[PDB]
Amino acid sequence: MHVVICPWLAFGHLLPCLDLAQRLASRGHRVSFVSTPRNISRLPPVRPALAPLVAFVALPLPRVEGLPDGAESTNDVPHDRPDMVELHRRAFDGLAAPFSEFLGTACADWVIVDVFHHWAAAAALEHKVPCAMMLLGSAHMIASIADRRMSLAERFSLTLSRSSLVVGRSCVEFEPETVPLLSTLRGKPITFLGLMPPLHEGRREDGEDATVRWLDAQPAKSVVYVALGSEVPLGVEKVHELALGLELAGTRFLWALRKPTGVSDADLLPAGFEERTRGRGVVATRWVPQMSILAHAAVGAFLTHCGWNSTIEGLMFGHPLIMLPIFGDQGPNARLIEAKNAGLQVARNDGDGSFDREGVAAAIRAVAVEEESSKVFQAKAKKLQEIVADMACHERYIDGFIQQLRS
Ligand SMILES: C=C1C[C@@]23CC[C@H]4[C@@](C)(CCC[C@@]4(C)C(=O)O[C@@H]4O[C@H](CO)[C@@H](O)[C@H](O)[C@H]4O)[C@@H]2CC[C@]1(O[C@@H]1O[C@H](CO[C@@H]2O[C@H](CO)[C@@H](O)[C@H](O)[C@H]2O)[C@@H](O)[C@H](O)[C@H]1O[C@@H]1O[C@H](CO)[C@@H](O)[C@H](O)[C@H]1O)C3
Ligand SMILES: O=c1ccn([C@@H]2O[C@H](COP(=O)(O)OP(=O)(O)O)[C@@H](O)[C@H]2O)c(=O)[nH]1
Repeated sequence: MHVVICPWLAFGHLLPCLDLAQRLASRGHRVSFVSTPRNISRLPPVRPALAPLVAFVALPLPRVEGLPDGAESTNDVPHDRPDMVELHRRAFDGLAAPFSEFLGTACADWVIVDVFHHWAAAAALEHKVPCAMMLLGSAHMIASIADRRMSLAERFSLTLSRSSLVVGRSCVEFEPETVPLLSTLRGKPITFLGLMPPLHEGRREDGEDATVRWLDAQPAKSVVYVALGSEVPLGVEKVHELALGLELAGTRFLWALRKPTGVSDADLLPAGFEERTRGRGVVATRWVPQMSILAHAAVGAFLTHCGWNSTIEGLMFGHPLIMLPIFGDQGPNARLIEAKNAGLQVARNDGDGSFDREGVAAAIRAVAVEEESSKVFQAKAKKLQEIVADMACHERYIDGFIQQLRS
């Protein structure tokens, strides 16, 4: 088959879509990976053996006054500048005509579109190509969308209405409580393509990255890795509470931190924090090799925002989770793993959802420091790792997904 894949302009979408493209090409399918040029330029390289089977189709983002040239992804357009989020949405929707032109002559068997691709779904209908909508999260999250407790909701609803199939990233082995209960979303069949845990070969990072050389100098399971994915906002006041919570709990840490918009370098972290913690902690204000870090012997707990990629990556390497969900599917993901006893959420105010250094330190202590509770979280995370890291199981689910596309 020729499968056209259209990821949302966000690294939590681009990365698993690139892995799915290579899983399809590995089984002898042709893939057109449709995105914007700077986003494509920032992706890990395709395996040389698959080079002719994964075609990158670069559609330039239209120019929108006030949207920087090159600001193509949610990693570039900050959530703390909602006016720019809106300009990026307008630019994204401007891809409609170039995409429809491409699809007309593509000889596509399937279009697989992401959560806001209402125009790509419209093009699939126009060109009589079946359309699958990606909702590459947990079964628990898909259940939440079915029973929740243009606007974003309208963009999603319209994309779903024009699709024939909804694609989740889980399996009955991981969510036996939920997967058997799900049949349809807006009357469209739900299919699960497994957890699709990533591969080092697919995420080609540097094993000589400064963060990995620092981890090399720390003893086994001694380091709390801290990362909140590629896009969620965390304002400077919240950065300081997270910093001081890490300091007070006293563990070694490696922290991949994105800067809030318009915050000075001198203001980013608490006064003297970097000096006081220099001996036990590293803050990297750049993209880090997360797969190399989570695969590293020095990492024990993972302080995660519970993005679905990070949840799967943490558990595939048997890390218990210290969970700080920010938006979207992160709350449901955090509650799902808490219910599996493999991590604990940082306390949040029942009112404004705020956290402080005491809540951060208490969660770190419970998961990573206190002998008895940390031992149990570690054992429970290892039980989940048995399911998450079963690569043969998740490859069988990809085969099943391809059979669904045929049927
Ligand atoms: C009904 C809904 C289900 C929902 C679940 C999460 C989901 C959706 C966003 C669809 C795409 C996948 C996914 C997993 C996601 O987070 O992707 C993720 O979506 C992100 C964008 O959110 C992307 O960037 C990521 O790449 C992507 O993975 C999905 C659709 C909209 C959602 O609800 C809407 O959440 C907005 C959040 O905004 C977000 O709020 C954040 C603060 O919390 C801001 O930082 C952020 O800029 C803003 O977009 C909020 O501002 C609106 O008020 C609210 O809509 C209102 O909901 C009410 C209750 O259901 C209704 O009664 C109202 O009629 C309805 O208008 C949220
Ligand atoms: O410094 C970073 C930050 C993130 N990631 C990767 O970016 C993805 C983040 O996706 P997730 O669903 O966890 O969160 P999102 O960014 O969508 O909020 C994961 O595959 C991470 O491995 C990375 O490699 N380095």
